[PDB]
Amino acid sequence: WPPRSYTCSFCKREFRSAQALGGHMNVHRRDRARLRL
Ligand SMILES: [Zn+2]
Repeated sequence: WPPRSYTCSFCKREFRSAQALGGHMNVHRRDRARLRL
């Protein structure tokens, strides 16, 4: 993802903070799982 806040490419959530971002992906965890990197 690009800098200047982060957005989830699944539910379109907003979070500049990595604390919210990292945890937010955990609540998804559906299919793909890294895919390649
Ligand atoms: Zn994400």
